[PDB]
Amino acid sequence: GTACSCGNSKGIYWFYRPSCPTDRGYTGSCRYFLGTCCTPAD
Repeated sequence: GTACSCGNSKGIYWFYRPSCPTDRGYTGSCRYFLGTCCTPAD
């Protein structure tokens, strides 16, 4: 995955993934150009 930002933080860029995984511990996510950015960056 690539490194993305939701404004003032870093997150993980998921290719075509509007729904973050449950196995991880993400709180918020910002829609990306192609995919989405799940934060925090784990």
